[PDB]
Amino acid sequence: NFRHIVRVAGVDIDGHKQVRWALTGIKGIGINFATMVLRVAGIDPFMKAGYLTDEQVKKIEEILADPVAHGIPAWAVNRPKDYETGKDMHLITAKLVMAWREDVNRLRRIRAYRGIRHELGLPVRGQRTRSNFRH
Amino acid sequence: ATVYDVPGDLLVERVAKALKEVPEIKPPEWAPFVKTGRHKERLPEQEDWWYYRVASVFRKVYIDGPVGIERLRTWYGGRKNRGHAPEHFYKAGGSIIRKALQQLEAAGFVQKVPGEGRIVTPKGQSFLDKIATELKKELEEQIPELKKY
Amino acid sequence: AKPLTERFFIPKEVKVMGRWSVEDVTVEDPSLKPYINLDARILPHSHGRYAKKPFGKANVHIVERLINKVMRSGASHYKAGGHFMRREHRSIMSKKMKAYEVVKEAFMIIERRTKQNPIQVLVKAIENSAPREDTTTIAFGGIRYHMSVDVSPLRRLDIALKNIALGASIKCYRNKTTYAQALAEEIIAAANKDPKSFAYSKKEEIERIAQSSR
Amino acid sequence: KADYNKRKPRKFGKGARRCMRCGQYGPIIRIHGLMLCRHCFREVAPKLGFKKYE
Amino acid sequence: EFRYRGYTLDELLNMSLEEFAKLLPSRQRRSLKRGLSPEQKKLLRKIRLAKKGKYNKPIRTHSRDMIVLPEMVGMTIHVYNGKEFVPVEIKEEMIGHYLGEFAMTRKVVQHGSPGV
Amino acid sequence: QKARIKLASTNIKALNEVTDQIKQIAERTGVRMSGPIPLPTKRIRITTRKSPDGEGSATFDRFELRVHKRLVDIEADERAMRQIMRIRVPEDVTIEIELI
Amino acid sequence: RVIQTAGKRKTAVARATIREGKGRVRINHKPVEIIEPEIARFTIMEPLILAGEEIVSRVDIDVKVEGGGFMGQAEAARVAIARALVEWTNDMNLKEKFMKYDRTMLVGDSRRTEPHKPNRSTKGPRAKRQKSY
RNA sequence: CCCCCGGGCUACACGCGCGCUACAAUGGGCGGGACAAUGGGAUCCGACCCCGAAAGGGGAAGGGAAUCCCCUAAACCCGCCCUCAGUUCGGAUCGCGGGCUGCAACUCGCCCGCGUGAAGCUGGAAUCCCUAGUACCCGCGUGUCAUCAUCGCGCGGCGAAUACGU
Ligand SMILES: [Zn+2]
Repeated sequence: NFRHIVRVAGVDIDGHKQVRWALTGIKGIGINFATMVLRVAGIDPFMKAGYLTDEQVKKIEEILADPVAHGIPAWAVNRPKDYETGKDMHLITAKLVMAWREDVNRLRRIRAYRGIRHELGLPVRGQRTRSNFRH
Repeated sequence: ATVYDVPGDLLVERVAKALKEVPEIKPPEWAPFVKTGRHKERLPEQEDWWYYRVASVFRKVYIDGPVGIERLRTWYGGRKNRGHAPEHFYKAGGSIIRKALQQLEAAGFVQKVPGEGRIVTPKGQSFLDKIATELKKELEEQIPELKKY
Repeated sequence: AKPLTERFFIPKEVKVMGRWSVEDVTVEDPSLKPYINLDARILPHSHGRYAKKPFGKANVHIVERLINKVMRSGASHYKAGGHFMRREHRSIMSKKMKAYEVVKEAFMIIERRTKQNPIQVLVKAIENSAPREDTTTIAFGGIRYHMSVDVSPLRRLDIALKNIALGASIKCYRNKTTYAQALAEEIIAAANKDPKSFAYSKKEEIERIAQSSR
Repeated sequence: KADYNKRKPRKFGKGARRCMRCGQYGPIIRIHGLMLCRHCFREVAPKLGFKKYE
Repeated sequence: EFRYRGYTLDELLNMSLEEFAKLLPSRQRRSLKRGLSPEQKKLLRKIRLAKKGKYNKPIRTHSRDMIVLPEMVGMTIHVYNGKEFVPVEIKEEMIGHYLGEFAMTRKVVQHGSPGV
Repeated sequence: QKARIKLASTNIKALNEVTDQIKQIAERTGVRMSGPIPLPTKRIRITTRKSPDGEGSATFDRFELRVHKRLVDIEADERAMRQIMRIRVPEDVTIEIELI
Repeated sequence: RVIQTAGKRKTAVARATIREGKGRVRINHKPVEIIEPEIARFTIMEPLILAGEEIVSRVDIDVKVEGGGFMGQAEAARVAIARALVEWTNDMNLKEKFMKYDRTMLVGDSRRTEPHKPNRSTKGPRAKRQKSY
């Protein structure tokens, strides 16, 4: 009843560790969101990973597919108010990078300050660069 | 035989274990996914933290009442990690405290004074005193120096 | 998970921490008796008194001196064990409670393993770790030397206590071992005269160098 | 037609506090209704009644 | 195709400001709630008279703290940078951005040789 | 009905002057008076820098203005009011009266 | 009858009240046998352990302390309790034992903080920024 | 000369000074239990109640301050998880969203939430401050202030080691 390597969506997580921390190997899930998801599913977040049933994995995958329908307020998700749909969503390993890339690319396209700074590889928000930020 | 005659941690434990029968005291919808103040980083690890918080608020109203919801915020606040900036003190959130106090009032353990916070009733005073009596009866065997009190 | 009989402890007789006696403790070194204070007390805590008077440190209990030596941060401007040890915010500095607890647990472990008096063991460790001969620069005619000089007992005590505490800190730096276990190991080894003790090693080294350049 | 020489009525900022004696702008002690500069206060303090008393 | 929060431009053009602020990201919303100044009102008058008939001249302004609205899409505005008026052709993806985000005030630095 | 009188000043001699005047005023007649009661002294502190420039080590002047405070209750009788209100107060003392 | 006594430490003030009873000692309404931490509990209880049961089993002491940190409060309470016991017993053997053990039980401590000075005023009077050009 | 409107002093291959955060167990996190002082306060401090997950929003007693407020400080104690690992160490950088001040937050402001998770494994030559409630460690007040403190000036909490010399 122990799986040394469990296969959650896309990612292989450790078994010897607790679930709330094993789920952090995925890109887009922190400890807090993992605790939220496990509490919504009805799983002990202190249980050793690998003691996970196919039913449990499936429920976790469905919640990740769409958490807001299973609870998960719209203020605890990485991408509230999507640019082209609204429809508060939570992106993971594959779509998160594409979202970052398309945001930066539309900035570069409209030729805005932040996009020019991204191109040049320089600080973007407000920093001073005389004494620090040296490679 | 009173609250002042036993430690606070053991008493909060034994009161959280007992506040579960009271049906007017239950966690709200947004409880399982929330932090206790900005000065924290991670959520509570215990799955029954609501009752512990309610018991602590109950005992605090007993001790220091009349007290409203801005000094309990100070008591429950703490020290935040601000990254590369130095550490500072910040207060906690008020919704937890409001809900706890309203539940306690609904159960009939506290009441509000017109202009000075809230106080415990005799019904609640009896609760604390009896739980403390049981705890002291259990303790005064481990430490016989408590019998004379 | 400390039991209550140890969390809420109440002493009856006047002993060190209410647990360990001194009237059976002996001292063989005829040079260290007048400076190893073994007066019966409960709290080995003096609130900074006895420091302004030149020879006031002899009125301080030896256990309090060990606590104050342990309440350190490590090696800051010199190297010990081959490294700097600068903690600077994870340090027990100006925190006597944690030192109290470290020494308490160390004495418990010592009592357990040896089944003797830990204060007796500490006294033996001091006597076996105190150096008798050192070096210094002395000038005559206008040139510089390196001579061999004796040492005073009030300084031997400081050397021994400092070395014990430093050995504990070394053994505890970045390792699963704890500060209390390290202190206990150091004290037992120094009492039993084993080369694996930092303090005994330093004593032997100093005495050798002095006998050499005398 | 004759109004392009007058300032604006500032309510906040360093341009809202001149010194009653000299006319400096930046450093104003501003404690207890003192609109004086740190240079003139140090010279007129005894006339106002302040002493050292250390 | 272009869609801002699931709305096309034809739809955005017939919504009220009280409805478009609900879509903006809270800073332009705060700005519009507090209100517009006379400078921005005059610029709006210019824009509206230009998009139909009367005004056939370049639209120049010193207003860099003005937010891009839907009824400006399709025009070209000249924004002051401190030295001159930079042209900016307003597109759809600009909606919700300040007008000064497209008129830089400095120059890209090309370093030389450190001296003595 | 009683009357309270508060005295504030920078000079202690003027305070003692007025207080002993009213004390005799109240002892000649037989009337109950409490005090004078001393209240905490209030200090206006101002620390500032000496140099008018930035060069040189930094040095600071610390100026202080002290204010001493006394309280008195007089029992508010007609004769007392009459023969109290007629006392020339030294200009370096502020005095305020009011009935409870 | 009743007796009241006082004790002082750095910014801490304690006042104790003693009478006849069974041997109850209370600091701020709570017993002394469960005071935390141990290093303050012992500080407070040293005088009672010195006097003995044959004196403490006939008295009830209540202490009210205010200001100046927990160790300072404990020391002030210790001083006040010692003074109250001595004044209640009117015995010289106890006073001599106290003076031998620690003369600061009855006598007080006369140490306050030194004002800070303007180089690094935040840190202390004798502490300043470095010079490592 | 002096008054408005926009920019800049905030631009960054680099050399240096003074600092903050760290490289973990002499600890990180969660939940409970304690304990200060100095100072300040009129369109100012604002208890108390109700909204909101948080930042914050709406009413509003009292106070011209020994009367009311800022103000139940942190380090510390108890229990549970982690056990020597670029980690439940560390936080840089960046995306989306929600807010407050202000006539105006792009250049160029502060706060909150969910994600992301860069160097850094105790540091060469050399150099600095400290003799008692002093140094190390911990956090609060005030000045600057519409909004903004890794700063200056001060306040307390815990609290040493060595030498009484040349
Ligand atoms: Zn001037």
